[PDB]
Amino acid sequence: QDWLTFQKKHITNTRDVDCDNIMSTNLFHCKDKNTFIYSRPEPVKAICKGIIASKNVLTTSEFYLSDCNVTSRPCKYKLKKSTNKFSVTCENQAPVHFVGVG
Repeated sequence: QDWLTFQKKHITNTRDVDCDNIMSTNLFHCKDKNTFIYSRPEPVKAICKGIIASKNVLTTSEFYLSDCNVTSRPCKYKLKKSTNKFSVTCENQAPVHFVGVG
């Protein structure tokens, strides 16, 4: 919804996200999936420079991604790491929602 929440939900300072821990918290509430971006915040924020009204934007650079994907056991995940481009919704020069990968 806003930059501070987007950071909470999608930015990680470790590639090795402990999914069974973090995804069970209330913020995520055992949902099926979540993508974390392993990067410092400024390169992620720069994606949206100059974009004022909401607009979806596909990154021009690739980023390290860590996905927590649920398994056949509820709220139990597999961590999958990859490098890919992604799309975010930019608003007032900051990413405010994660759209999808690739």
